[PDB]
Amino acid sequence: SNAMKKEIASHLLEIGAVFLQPNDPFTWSSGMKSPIYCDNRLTLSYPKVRQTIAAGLEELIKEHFPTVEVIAGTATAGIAHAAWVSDRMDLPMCYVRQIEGKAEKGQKVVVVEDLISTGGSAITCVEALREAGCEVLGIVSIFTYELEAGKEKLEAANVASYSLSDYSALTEVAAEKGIIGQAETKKLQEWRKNPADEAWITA
Amino acid sequence: NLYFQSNAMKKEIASHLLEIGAVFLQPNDPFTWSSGMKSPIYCDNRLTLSYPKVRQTIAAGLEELIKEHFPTVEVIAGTATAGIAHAAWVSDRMDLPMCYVRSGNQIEGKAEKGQKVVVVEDLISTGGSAITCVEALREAGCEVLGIVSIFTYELEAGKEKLEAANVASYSLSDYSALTEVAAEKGIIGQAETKKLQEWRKNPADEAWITA
Ligand SMILES: O=P(O)(O)OC[C@H]1O[C@H](OP(=O)(O)OP(=O)(O)O)[C@H](O)[C@@H]1O
Ligand SMILES: O=P(O)(O)OC[C@H]1O[C@H](OP(=O)(O)OP(=O)(O)O)[C@H](O)[C@@H]1O
Repeated sequence: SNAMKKEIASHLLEIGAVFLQPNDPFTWSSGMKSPIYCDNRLTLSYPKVRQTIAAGLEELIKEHFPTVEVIAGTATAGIAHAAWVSDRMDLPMCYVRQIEGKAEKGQKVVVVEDLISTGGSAITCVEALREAGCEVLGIVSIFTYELEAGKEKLEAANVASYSLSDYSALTEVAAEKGIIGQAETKKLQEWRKNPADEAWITA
Repeated sequence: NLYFQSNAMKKEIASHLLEIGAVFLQPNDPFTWSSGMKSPIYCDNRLTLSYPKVRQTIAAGLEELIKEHFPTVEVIAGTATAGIAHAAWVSDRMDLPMCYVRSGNQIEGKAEKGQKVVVVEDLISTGGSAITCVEALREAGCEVLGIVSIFTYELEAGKEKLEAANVASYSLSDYSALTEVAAEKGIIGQAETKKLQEWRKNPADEAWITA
């Protein structure tokens, strides 16, 4: 499965959907400094890459949530991916902003997200599905930053989450290719453990 | 011949929208939109997403309109949020890049200078969303070939804006075809036909209710 995480991570680097600048930090909209930037909306503009991703998400759904009956996407980024997955699996689709498209009582649903950072969008979306009477099998996403605050929320909501690729696999990949060195690898590992703390900047 | 092909498709699609509850016609029991206005028609195309056979027929349909009217297309743009899924299906059948426009950045996904773009919408009522979305694309330096949508109410105020913006718009189905279909099924008759025609000409005016 790590082969897949590494392949997908390579694809995100290749198209500019993920970047790594531990020595020249980004500043998210939150105001927080970060060594990573991820814009998975770019995957939409690359036909071969988005089809690989959909194939990837279909595979995760079959191994972890085989009984799925309906696919739900998160407005707005993940709607397109939910569409491609639903099509490859020949399943009904719906989306959450309320809940558009049929999502009837007791149906087994899988949520498709493009990114998990804090987990707020995923949880919000899962809540609505449960509130409408759906059994949410879990979530699949393209990528996750593996932040501890994200894991904690997913646990509090009792939601299983799997991602095509993640921060550690991207990190290992970037180092294999020489995009980053040993020093930059340590700044990256420490940012993940304490993202609120600006120590990592000079680790 | 072209004309029959085109209209057979408008009727098939209209029949599918009625069957799944994506459109309703009640000239003798009017709806009230969120805007406060009374209407003989209600349309929620988001329901198409829950019907795999119907949505594929729609995507095939939109691909066909794009090939006849805008063959040189290079990128597909969907309107947040309803039309993003349809844009996704169309982009895939055509193996083309995709982007979307909101109303984060306004234009998400690559939409580079000089690229020929086609916007995909699910519904055209007043034309405001479409025009907004088209303006952004032109402002970013894209050539907007035109727009394709699943359905349109054929309102005169809508046509006028699309002309002022010099945007060609084609729809998979429309009010008139739905109207002719609804009659074929007995959902309405010839008496209600006049209420429906007048609503289309002057939707703001509640004369149609008792036409
Ligand atoms: O785990 P979180 O901290 O919620 O971050 C993840 C969210 O960020 C992006 O959406 P965003 O709402 O920024 O905009 P969008 O409308 O482009 O999806 C993405 O679609 C995720 O839903
Ligand atoms: O031609 P117009 O008069 O703009 O109306 C057409 C639009 O109305 C709906 O907007 P809404 O924002 O309710 O839909 P959405 O958020 O579900 O995309 C829908 O998105 C259509 O694209």
